[PDB]
Amino acid sequence: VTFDKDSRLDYLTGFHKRKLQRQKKAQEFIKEQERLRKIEERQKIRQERKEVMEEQLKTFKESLNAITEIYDDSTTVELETLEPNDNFEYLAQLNNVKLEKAKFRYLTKNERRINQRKANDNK
Amino acid sequence: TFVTKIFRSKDYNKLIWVFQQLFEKVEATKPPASRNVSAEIFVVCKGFKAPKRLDPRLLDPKEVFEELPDEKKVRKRQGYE
RNA sequence: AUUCCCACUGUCCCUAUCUACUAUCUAGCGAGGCUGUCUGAUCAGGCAUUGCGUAAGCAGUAGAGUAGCCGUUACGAUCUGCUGAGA
Repeated sequence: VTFDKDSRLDYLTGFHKRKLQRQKKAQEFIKEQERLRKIEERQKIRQERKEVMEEQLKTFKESLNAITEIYDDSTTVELETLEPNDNFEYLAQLNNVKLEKAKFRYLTKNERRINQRKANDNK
Repeated sequence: TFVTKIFRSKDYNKLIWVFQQLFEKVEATKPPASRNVSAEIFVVCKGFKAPKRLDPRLLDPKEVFEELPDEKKVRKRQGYE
């Protein structure tokens, strides 16, 4: 080992930047944990709403009951059917995907409490 | 393991730094047997590094305790440059 | 909760001064400046438990800026002089 001035100056002159750095890290960790617990709360809420909607639908169900054609002039005509109502495809795809898916402390606790009270009442 | 008792003062951090230099873990405490009013603190150091070539200048008190560099102004009682 | 570092302090060395309140007797009975605010504005003052050294007025062509023309109305903080004055 060696004795170096830079390390001792870094250790002695600090004691304050390190504490605020630790506080910043703890604060940002707490913020991250809060955002997490919030998003899993969102997950629970969305699942509850989806489940009640599906149950409502289920219980209401029971209460219910390019061609090309060539001519003699070597001219070809291309005929393709068109779909103005796109809702048919959207409903068909929804039905298809639905089918696919389906610390250490020194003394005793009693002695520690007595000592703490005896220290507290003096002030 | 080196277990020692230090009177807390302005020269308490330098001893801790030196212990950290020579030991892998250095930690202080105050056992309940020691009275609260006393300024003594018991610091232990575990994991001696055991250098092959220790620096004699590291254990010399002449430079271990080297002083740190620096309207009714504050009373000038810190000497001169 | 405790211990050390710096800064401050009538806690102390070591007391001193002021204000308010109190206590006493008597007649009767009887166990210069500043903040806020107000006098319409200056000037001059009141209040806020002392709230916390150059007067008023006039003048200058000097004067941050407001307000008339493409040499020039007016208002004007601040500064200078009367002014070691005023009280």
